[PDB]
Amino acid sequence: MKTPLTEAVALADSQGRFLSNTELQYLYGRLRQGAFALEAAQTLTAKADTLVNGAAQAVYSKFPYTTSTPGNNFAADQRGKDKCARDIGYYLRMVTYCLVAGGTGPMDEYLIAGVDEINRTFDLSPSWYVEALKHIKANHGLTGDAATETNNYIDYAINALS
Amino acid sequence: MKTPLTEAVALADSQGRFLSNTELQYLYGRLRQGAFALEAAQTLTAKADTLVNGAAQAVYSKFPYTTSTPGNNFAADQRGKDKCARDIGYYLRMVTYCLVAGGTGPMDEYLIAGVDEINRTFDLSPSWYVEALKHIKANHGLTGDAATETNNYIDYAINALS
Amino acid sequence: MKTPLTEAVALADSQGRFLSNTELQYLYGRLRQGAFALEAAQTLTAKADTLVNGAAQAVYSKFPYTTSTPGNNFAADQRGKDKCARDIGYYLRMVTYCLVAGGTGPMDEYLIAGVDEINRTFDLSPSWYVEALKHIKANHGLTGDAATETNNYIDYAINALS
Amino acid sequence: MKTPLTEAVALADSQGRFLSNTELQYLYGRLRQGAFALEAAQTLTAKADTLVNGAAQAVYSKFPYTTSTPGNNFAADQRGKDKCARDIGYYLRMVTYCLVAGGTGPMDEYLIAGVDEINRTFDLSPSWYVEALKHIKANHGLTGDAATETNNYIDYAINALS
Amino acid sequence: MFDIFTRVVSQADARGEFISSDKLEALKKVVAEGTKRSDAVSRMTNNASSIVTNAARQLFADQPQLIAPGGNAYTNRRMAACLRDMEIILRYVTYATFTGDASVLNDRCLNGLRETYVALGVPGASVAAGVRAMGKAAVAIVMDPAGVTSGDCSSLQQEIELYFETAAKAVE
Amino acid sequence: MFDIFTRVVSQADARGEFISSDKLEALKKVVAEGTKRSDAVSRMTNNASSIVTNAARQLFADQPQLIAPGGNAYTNRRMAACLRDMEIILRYVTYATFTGDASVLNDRCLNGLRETYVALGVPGASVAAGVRAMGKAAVAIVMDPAGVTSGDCSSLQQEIELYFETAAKAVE
Amino acid sequence: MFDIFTRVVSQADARGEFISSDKLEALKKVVAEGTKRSDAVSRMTNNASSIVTNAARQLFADQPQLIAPGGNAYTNRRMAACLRDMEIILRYVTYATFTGDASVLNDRCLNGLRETYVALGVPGASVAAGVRAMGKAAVAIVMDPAGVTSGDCSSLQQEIELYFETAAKAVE
Amino acid sequence: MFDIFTRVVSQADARGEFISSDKLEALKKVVAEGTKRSDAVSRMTNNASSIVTNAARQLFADQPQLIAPGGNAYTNRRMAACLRDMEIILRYVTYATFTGDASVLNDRCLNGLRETYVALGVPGASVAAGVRAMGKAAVAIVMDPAGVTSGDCSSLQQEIELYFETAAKAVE
Amino acid sequence: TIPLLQYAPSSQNTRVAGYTVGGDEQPFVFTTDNVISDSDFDVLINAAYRQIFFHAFKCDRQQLLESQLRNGQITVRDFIRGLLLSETFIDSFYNKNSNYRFVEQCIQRVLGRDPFSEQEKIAWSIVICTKGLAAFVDQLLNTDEYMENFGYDTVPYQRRRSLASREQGEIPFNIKSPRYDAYYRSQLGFPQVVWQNAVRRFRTPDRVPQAGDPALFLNMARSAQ
Ligand SMILES: CCC1=C(C)/C(=C/C2=NC(=C\c3[nH]c(/C=C4\NC(=O)[C@H](C)[C@H]4CC)c(C)c3CCC(=O)O)/C(CCC(=O)O)=C2C)NC1=O
Ligand SMILES: CCC1=C(C)/C(=C/C2=NC(=C\c3[nH]c(/C=C4\NC(=O)[C@H](C)[C@H]4CC)c(C)c3CCC(=O)O)/C(CCC(=O)O)=C2C)NC1=O
Ligand SMILES: CCC1=C(C)/C(=C/C2=NC(=C\c3[nH]c(/C=C4\NC(=O)[C@H](C)[C@H]4CC)c(C)c3CCC(=O)O)/C(CCC(=O)O)=C2C)NC1=O
Ligand SMILES: CCC1=C(C)/C(=C/C2=NC(=C\c3[nH]c(/C=C4\NC(=O)[C@H](C)[C@H]4CC)c(C)c3CCC(=O)O)/C(CCC(=O)O)=C2C)NC1=O
Ligand SMILES: CCC1=C(C)/C(=C/C2=NC(=C\c3[nH]c(/C=C4\NC(=O)[C@H](C)[C@H]4CC)c(C)c3CCC(=O)O)/C(CCC(=O)O)=C2C)NC1=O
Ligand SMILES: CCC1=C(C)/C(=C/C2=NC(=C\c3[nH]c(/C=C4\NC(=O)[C@H](C)[C@H]4CC)c(C)c3CCC(=O)O)/C(CCC(=O)O)=C2C)NC1=O
Ligand SMILES: CCC1=C(C)/C(=C/C2=NC(=C\c3[nH]c(/C=C4\NC(=O)[C@H](C)[C@H]4CC)c(C)c3CCC(=O)O)/C(CCC(=O)O)=C2C)NC1=O
Ligand SMILES: CCC1=C(C)/C(=C/C2=NC(=C\c3[nH]c(/C=C4\NC(=O)[C@H](C)[C@H]4CC)c(C)c3CCC(=O)O)/C(CCC(=O)O)=C2C)NC1=O
Ligand SMILES: CCC1=C(C)/C(=C/C2=NC(=C\c3[nH]c(/C=C4\NC(=O)[C@H](C)[C@H]4CC)c(C)c3CCC(=O)O)/C(CCC(=O)O)=C2C)NC1=O
Ligand SMILES: CCC1=C(C)/C(=C/C2=NC(=C\c3[nH]c(/C=C4\NC(=O)[C@H](C)[C@H]4CC)c(C)c3CCC(=O)O)/C(CCC(=O)O)=C2C)NC1=O
Ligand SMILES: CCC1=C(C)/C(=C/C2=NC(=C\c3[nH]c(/C=C4\NC(=O)[C@H](C)[C@H]4CC)c(C)c3CCC(=O)O)/C(CCC(=O)O)=C2C)NC1=O
Repeated sequence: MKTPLTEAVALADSQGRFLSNTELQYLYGRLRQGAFALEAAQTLTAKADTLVNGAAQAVYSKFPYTTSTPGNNFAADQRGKDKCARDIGYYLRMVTYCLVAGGTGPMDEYLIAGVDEINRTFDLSPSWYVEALKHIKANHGLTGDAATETNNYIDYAINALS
Repeated sequence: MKTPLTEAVALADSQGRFLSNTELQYLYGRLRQGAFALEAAQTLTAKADTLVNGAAQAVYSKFPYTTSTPGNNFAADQRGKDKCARDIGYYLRMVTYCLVAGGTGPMDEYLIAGVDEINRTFDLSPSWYVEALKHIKANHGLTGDAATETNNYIDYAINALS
Repeated sequence: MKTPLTEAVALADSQGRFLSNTELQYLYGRLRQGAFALEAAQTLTAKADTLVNGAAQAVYSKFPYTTSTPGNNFAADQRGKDKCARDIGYYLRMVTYCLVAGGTGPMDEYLIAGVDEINRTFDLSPSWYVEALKHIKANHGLTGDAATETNNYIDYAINALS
Repeated sequence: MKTPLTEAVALADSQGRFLSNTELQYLYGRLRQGAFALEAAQTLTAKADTLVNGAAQAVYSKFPYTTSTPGNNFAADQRGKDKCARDIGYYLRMVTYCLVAGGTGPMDEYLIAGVDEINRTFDLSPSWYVEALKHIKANHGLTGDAATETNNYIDYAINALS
Repeated sequence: MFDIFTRVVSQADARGEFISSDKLEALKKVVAEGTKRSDAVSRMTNNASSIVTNAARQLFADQPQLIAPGGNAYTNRRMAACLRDMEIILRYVTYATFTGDASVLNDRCLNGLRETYVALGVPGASVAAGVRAMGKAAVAIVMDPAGVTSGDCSSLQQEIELYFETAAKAVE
Repeated sequence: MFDIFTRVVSQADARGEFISSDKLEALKKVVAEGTKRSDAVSRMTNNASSIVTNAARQLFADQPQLIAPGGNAYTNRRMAACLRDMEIILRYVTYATFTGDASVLNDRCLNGLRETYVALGVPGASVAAGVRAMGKAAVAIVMDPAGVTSGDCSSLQQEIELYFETAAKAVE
Repeated sequence: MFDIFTRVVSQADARGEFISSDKLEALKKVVAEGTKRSDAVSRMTNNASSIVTNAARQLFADQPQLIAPGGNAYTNRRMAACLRDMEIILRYVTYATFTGDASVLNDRCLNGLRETYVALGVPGASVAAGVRAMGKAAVAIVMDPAGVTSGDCSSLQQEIELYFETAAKAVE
Repeated sequence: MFDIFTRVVSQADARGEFISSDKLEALKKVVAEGTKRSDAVSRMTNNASSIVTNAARQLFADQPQLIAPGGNAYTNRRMAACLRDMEIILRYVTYATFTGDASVLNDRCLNGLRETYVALGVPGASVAAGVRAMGKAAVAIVMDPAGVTSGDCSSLQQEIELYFETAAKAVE
Repeated sequence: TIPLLQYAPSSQNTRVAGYTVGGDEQPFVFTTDNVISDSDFDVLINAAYRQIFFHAFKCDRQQLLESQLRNGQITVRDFIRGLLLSETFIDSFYNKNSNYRFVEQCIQRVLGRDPFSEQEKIAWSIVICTKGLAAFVDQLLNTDEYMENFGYDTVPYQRRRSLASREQGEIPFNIKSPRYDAYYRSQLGFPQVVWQNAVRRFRTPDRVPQAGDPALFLNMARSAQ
């Protein structure tokens, strides 16, 4: 739960102090952010389906042993590729939620806290989702300020995975 | 030590993470603040001497028993009024520092933390500094956005005193 | 630092009481262990060089994209395969140390505590060392009780990696 | 509750790990112990009644002021000697339980934790039970391995009492 | 602890698809009215002390028992603690209209407060009257415009009346 | 926290005389079968991870809600915590068959677990199905012989089925 | 823990009069260049992981002892801890250029670090070489103008070289 | 905290190759003599209380100041604390001969003990005489053979004399 | 300012003396001064994590406190303070629970005992909202009960949970108090029914074959020649 407003409330709350001018600035600085952020969330919602299909294409082209070698984790048959579409769709949707909230807290809460044990026990190499997020950040084609926000955004995703 | 930048650093340190997207907005929102704030600090520096003299005039006119009754706390003689000029000059200077820093932390650190025991042991009624800050916030005559922020800033001063 | 003797000392220290009758048995039970364990450590020292070479053969035959795809982590050129010989030799040597000490503490201290971040940041898929330890536990050919102790042994290695 | 198995479980629970080679070593070392221990418990059960009667004889012969001086604690009349038969029978039975469990935990739980206040408030000099356990450890006549356990065993009893 | 942005996020996640366009018109107009919202909060905040003393002064004029001996707020630290509680309820309702959601209010302060006031012996209806009068002064302090740009501050007057009402009804 | 040796001890102490001969035949054959018992435990904990993932993979194939959004094990840390719970239940049932008594199992992990899963909102019947499938794989891993002398472990197959059953019925 | 705004504040307070006009031109141009400053920080922390692995991979190519047995970073947790330390030094130098002052860097991480590395037995010159190479890559991530509006950034490259240099010289 | 098995492990790791054959003959004969070692420890802790009172009774016969008024061990809790310290030193030397290494002894109890006894005002030479007499009685519980198999314990009587000597010289 | 309410203590296994002896039900005690090897730091750090966060994952672990404690400048009491004021504890425990349940959980995890009464959690719930979580944790650590039972250099534990010659002593408090309650799982809305009973397939009901049925001899005719 990291949005700038809840962190201002937590600071005032932890401190026990009443709301102040310092907290107030965040709200109209969340204007510099949000005035492009909601636009970028809508255009990502439009771009979404071709983004997951291209990311699945890039992951399969980078690592052919996934589509070749038979296994539960590997996408040899149909149902593995269905799991891949589910996983990359989850990643893109958490990027959209992270973009709308303004902070990494939805993404940090819904993805990052358990990804190390899941990648350890279920044999999911994180470099696959590295490929997927790099293909998304190359393919999304955001313009101006919104695009810059995503890079800081999607790089945080790769840094949590790597 | 409350400025928005040090609170962003404190949040990232307590959470042990690199500055995220939310922190970045913080400083360009400190642009919404600072682009008038430094102007208002300069014009307060110009207004300063007539502000303290008028505030001393208002405090003496509101409470004539200070200038009448002989005592150490009361400004009966010259040296008491010199202490009053010192105290209101300290208040105005902390307002200017609080305006330049962007948060209440200089004012909260240099004034607020000990004011209750000083007003208790030294017999300084805080309604005197209420009069002084109300006269300052009426007399400073700031224009547009700078004035409202200062008014909010001076209300925090009165709320700490009351 | 998990050997049965140091854990007996740690239990007696935490309770603040000198070794009881139960503590004494511990070491003559370390006889049921050690009377084969030192033999098995010697025969592993003899088997060692062909074990690492066969494990490198099995890892390269299981995953051909390592020897094919150019990368820093992958063993495309000579120096990558030299790093592989180093890594599997380290694994086999920690198995030998774990066998001589009697508990997992040398292996748990020298390998297990940092393997998750190293596999995360350096892109070393742990299923490679799964292949390596499975090939070692198939190829070592230990006799009787010594073989079973190692198996519980090498399964703990795979369970720490998976 | 000190048996070697429950201490192995307690160690594995406090560390949060699963069992190792050590657990197997611990219990097959409980074979070095138990293969004589259950025999010695049976032969103590056979020896028991003459052991308590001889221990009462030795305590009365060592300290004649117990059988002479009238008091509640002293065994002047019949009911005091009945209390003595009860107390030494309790001591011998805790020795048998301590022998069957494998560790001092039954004896340490059922006797040792309150013996200092009972000997303080009820005026029971512990040198009486020193005499009783020394007479038992001289009279039990267990050959070989059983004797070592008793000395290790019965000496722990005297060390808790002294 | 929920912003209305992450209210839309969590509801769309429990749904499990992207945020729809109708919610995006609503969130855009939330962004266009959040200006009003945030500093409506701070306007409510500045005289917060005078609001608290005026509501307590009115309450102890209405119920003379609470300053009578034997009353609940009679001795000096109990009276100071009652002022502390009224300040806390005002501060949390201020947080709630800053978040734009009553989730912080119902989540942080109101929930066990009902049981606390019953187990202490504290009257609840007196607190309800206090928070209601405090809310009236709160909007009016935030509603009347003195030296402020004319704006649509009426939207807040609605929601802050809702927040004070939830506070008073959850105290009971 | 009770070994079966100190089960006999505590029962004979609550009786208050020495351990009888019939209990000593029973304890001697316990000593002759504890060999089977202890390392039955360790071969159960040999493939404990693969057992845990196979039981969870079967469970989320049987109940597609728990990986569907809105389900109990949907988000990533809740799914990881569910894997943690299944590992914990397997580890404690492993401790219980090492002690030879279900007292460690009912004493250490099962008792408040029923109330914990009800108060969290966690389904209990899903856990019951998971521990049952996990127990089937557990005996068969131990039961199947790879590089081990043939022996009668029927009691072990027996008692570990009892322990997994007590775990699943106490979860409910 | 000092922002450059409160550096000017604390210096003017130790002086004891108002902030002069020359410091206000300087602070205004600080405000006009802080745009560059803040997100210079975030593009430095964009590739922070790849920067850390590249600097460590170069360091262990330059000094083959540290991955040789008997070296300081040889075993697996010591190597992971060294990666942790290099990440920490990069993160704190990132904080320092976000505050605009080296006070957070010298205050939070560098000061006892010299004594810590001496008392552990850790080489200091190896860390100095690592932070120097890391700083070169750090500005160049920052100095490069691709995919972004191009404006003079000769000040940030300057100050971040100063911050990395203070880090490496204070490690020693 | 070091077993002699992990002494060989840590020394071979700081070397960085496998354990040599000569160390394996040594460790095999360690395994053949550890039988003697472990229960040598427990027969030392058999009469540990009577050893402690006999050494203290001899010490206060040799130095009549310590039970004279004004002495260090004069009042009742100081005398009880001195008995506690002598029991602790015997127990840790017992741990050290159970581990087979003096690392637990020098690591757990001896190191700050010198400074503690100097800063308290406690005499150190009196403790040295106490641990020396205690060690003589300690081996002889072990050294004399009664109703048991004869053996070459000269090596071992050996090591416990070394451990008591390190204790007394590190107290000083 | 305003002092605490005076709440009378209630009877429990802690304020009583107890004649403790070395057994396993006694928690293994982890102390900074005697762990001095690098692995035993890992066991101590894992144990403190098991108490404060209940098996913290790698996301929850704080690198700075663990690093600084392995060097040894940090005291484990200050390490526990840093854990309680760390954001993963605040997020998991202070956010989701109310003030009263938070004080219940925090007293159980710092002091190692259940609070005496509900009025004690009520009396301690003033200070956290008025003075912050930092002042609450600081005032909790400064109390003499935490110091006499654990001290500077001891990871806390559940104190005297289990009495002698008991099968069970008490719930371990890691099982008893999780981070959610009923109130906040109601907000997350978790009991969505599994609904795998009585689906009522509409296909025609199977009828057991009557005596003399042709099918009865179907299964043997399939096996026959
Ligand atoms: C909301 C955040 C979220 C994440 C990150 C997530 C990861 C996740 N991926 C899973 C499976 C999977 N994910 C993949 C995807 C891949 N594996 C590969 O080898 C491909 C390269 C890659 C395709 C890009 C596959 C194949 C599985 C199947 C595992 C199995 O069937 O046992 C599972 C097991 C659940 C199941 O059985 O359906 C989880 C929890 N789940 C989540 O809910
Ligand atoms: C930087 C923040 C700061 C504050 C707030 C501050 C208050 C402050 N005011 C003081 C005195 C004073 N302040 C006053 C001023 C007044 N009293 C009245 O009755 C008038 C109504 C009012 C004039 C507005 C007077 C008369 C004293 C003299 C006390 C004495 O001489 O004993 C003193 C005693 C120090 C001294 O002896 O000079 C302190 C510490 N000092 C600080 O450094
Ligand atoms: C004592 C315990 C211990 C472990 C576990 C360990 C792992 C370890 N393996 C490493 C590298 C490596 N390990 C491998 C080995 C492999 N990678 C593959 O793709 C192959 C499938 C596999 C061969 C089996 C390779 C290729 C590297 C090179 C990484 C690089 O050059 O950047 C490194 C980086 C150190 C260096 O740069 O030399 C560490 C720390 N080191 C240790 O000291
Ligand atoms: C802690 C390290 C350790 C291990 C692992 C260990 C195992 C172990 N299992 C044994 C026997 C055995 N183990 C089994 C186990 C089984 N047979 C089956 O067919 C079943 C499926 C399965 C049980 C589920 C059997 C049947 C025997 C026969 C001998 C005996 O009763 O001990 C023995 C007897 C002595 C020997 O084999 O040399 C050993 C050593 N001993 C040790 O010291
Ligand atoms: C299971 C472990 C256990 C121990 C150790 C134990 C000691 C114990 N011995 C007691 C009494 C006694 N024990 C003795 C025995 C002796 N006193 C002497 O002077 C003789 C030398 C010695 C005979 C060997 C006597 C005479 C009493 C009687 C006290 C009385 O009647 O007030 C009592 C008082 C209970 C009662 O009134 O019957 C306790 C609790 N009880 C236990 O349940
Ligand atoms: C974060 C939300 C939160 C709330 C709301 C809260 C309330 C709260 N109110 C309390 C007392 C009190 N509450 C009142 C209330 C009043 N006086 C009256 O007569 C009226 C009926 C009412 C004023 C509205 C009084 C008099 C006390 C003091 C009773 C006492 O302390 O003995 C106490 C006992 C501690 C103390 O202050 O001595 C708590 C914990 N605590 C919290 O943490
Ligand atoms: C923290 C420093 C700060 C302040 C003070 C601030 C106030 C502020 N109030 C605004 C608007 C406004 N403010 C009001 C307020 C009201 N109108 C009424 O008639 C009511 C009586 C009253 C509320 C009770 C209104 C109606 C608007 C219209 C524009 C909007 O919705 O924001 C805006 C919109 C942008 C602009 O005016 O340039 C600003 C800047 N912004 C800041 O950055
Ligand atoms: C020593 C014994 C012991 C047990 C058993 C135990 C259970 C336990 N399970 C929990 C959560 C959980 N338990 C599950 C369970 C499952 N997921 C499903 O969908 C299935 C119905 C079921 C798998 C069988 C889930 C999803 C959570 C996470 C809920 C949450 O944390 O929000 C929590 C809350 C803390 C957390 O992990 O976040 C505890 C304390 N704790 C203990 O100390
Ligand atoms: C906030 C600032 C801060 C810093 C900087 C810090 C450093 C720090 N580095 C440490 C270890 C370490 N530091 C290194 C360093 C390196 N490896 C090499 O070979 C090179 C010479 C160098 C890489 C630059 C190594 C190998 C260790 C592990 C030594 C050990 O833990 O045994 C430790 C001991 C704890 C541990 O990680 O095991 C601390 C406290 N702690 C802090 O709190
Ligand atoms: C946190 C999300 C975020 C980002 C990323 C951001 C970046 C950002 N960089 C800007 C400007 C700029 N950024 C640069 C940066 C550079 N030019 C060079 O040639 C150098 C190599 C390089 C520095 C090393 C320059 C030169 C400008 C010119 C305008 C200005 O001074 O701000 C501006 C001014 C407003 C605009 O471009 O619309 C934005 C928005 N703003 C945001 O809100
Ligand atoms: C924990 C319970 C336990 C004990 C007590 C124990 C002792 C023990 N000491 C033994 C041997 C022995 N013990 C000694 C000891 C000595 N001889 C001397 O003359 C010296 C003075 C003295 C050493 C200071 C010797 C010489 C042997 C010969 C056999 C061997 O080397 O083990 C053996 C060999 C097997 C047997 O005797 O049946 C046993 C059992 N075993 C156990 O399971």
